Amino acid sequence: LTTEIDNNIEQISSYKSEITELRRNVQALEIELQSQLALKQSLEASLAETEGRYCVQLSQIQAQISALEEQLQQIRAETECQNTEYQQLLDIKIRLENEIQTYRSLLEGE
Amino acid sequence: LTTEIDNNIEQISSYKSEITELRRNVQALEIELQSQLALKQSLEASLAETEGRYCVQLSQIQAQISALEEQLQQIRAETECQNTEYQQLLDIKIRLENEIQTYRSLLEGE
Amino acid sequence: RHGDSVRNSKIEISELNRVIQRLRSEIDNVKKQISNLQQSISDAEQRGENALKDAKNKLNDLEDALQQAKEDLARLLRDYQELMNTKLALDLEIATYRTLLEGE
Amino acid sequence: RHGDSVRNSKIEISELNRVIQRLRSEIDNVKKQISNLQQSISDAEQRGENALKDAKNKLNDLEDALQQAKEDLARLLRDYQELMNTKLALDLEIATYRTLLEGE
Repeated sequence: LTTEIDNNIEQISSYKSEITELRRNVQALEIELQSQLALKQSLEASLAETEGRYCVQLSQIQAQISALEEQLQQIRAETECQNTEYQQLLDIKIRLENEIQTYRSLLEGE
Repeated sequence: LTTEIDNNIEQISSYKSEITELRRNVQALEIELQSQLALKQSLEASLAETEGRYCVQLSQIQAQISALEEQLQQIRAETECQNTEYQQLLDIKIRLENEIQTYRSLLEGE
Repeated sequence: RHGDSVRNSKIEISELNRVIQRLRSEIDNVKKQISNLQQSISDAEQRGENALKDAKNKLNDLEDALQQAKEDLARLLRDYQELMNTKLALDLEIATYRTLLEGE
Repeated sequence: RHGDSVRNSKIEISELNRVIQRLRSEIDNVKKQISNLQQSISDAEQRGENALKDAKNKLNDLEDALQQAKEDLARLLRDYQELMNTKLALDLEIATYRTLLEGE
């Protein structure tokens, strides 16, 4: 019927009202993900920045502790080496003590 | 003289022409450094990014070579350990050979 | 014309209902991928932090163990120089005694 | 008025000649500080690069030294299983011979 056709046209107009709300919310939907992807890349950039920031902070100080451990070990062997030199002289000092102790006893015995 | 005063005013106007060129090139100068400082911070950011990028690339693979060196050393000791087990059985195999070699000689002598 | 237009409007919803629900399944994935990433941020951020102070107190405990060992050596050298200048004085004892027996 | 204005214009150049030449001494410093930084970029960029491939071929040379050692073991186990199944056969030789002397 003619009225039914014009009714169908009214439906098509209603759809012209709907589909416009459709096609567009997709545009509002499509931008919503643009916002997420724009955010994601910025996070994995801060990630690579933090991980990169700490890793180098470790590498740079772990090089100072190593240069300290070497510099430490360097004198720890020098102390021992000088610990000997201290004993060598001590061996002579106390040996110089027994001589004047008994050089005495004989000029005494005299 | 009046003419000399008005002349001085003309000079002041000339200065009003000059000083304006002055005060402003400073504004064009001040922005020029804003451009440099804006650039500098971005470089020392890329720097900290590269150094951070490589350092972690080293740390992450230097962990794989280590896990390889361990996994390698793990079987290198297993090969030797199985090298023995191979010799033990071999010692018995050739020992099983002298018996049937001389078990033969006697059933032969029979 | 008509039927084609009736048809022209239902292709716009049929295809759309597929695209938008595949994109809604994607909007959910992305915002899930950042949660996976935000956790990865907090982890490596928290991790490196404790791993950092572990080297801070290390270096601190160690750089203090050196300052003690540094002066401990300088101490022994003041001790070594001390009993050294006594020893020399003792080399002058046997000396003056060695001259006595020359004089008898 | 006048003299004050004659004076008002020469303070604008006296002070300016100081600020702009201190800023020109600064514009030169900044663009020097980036040259110092750009060199630091190229260095660490070039450095890490060769230091990277040094570990790439390392791992490569090493992960190849493993694949050889990996099959070298599996080879010995095929060798070990071989002379093992001969040995068992030899345990059946003395066996059948041990039964002979029972039968005399």
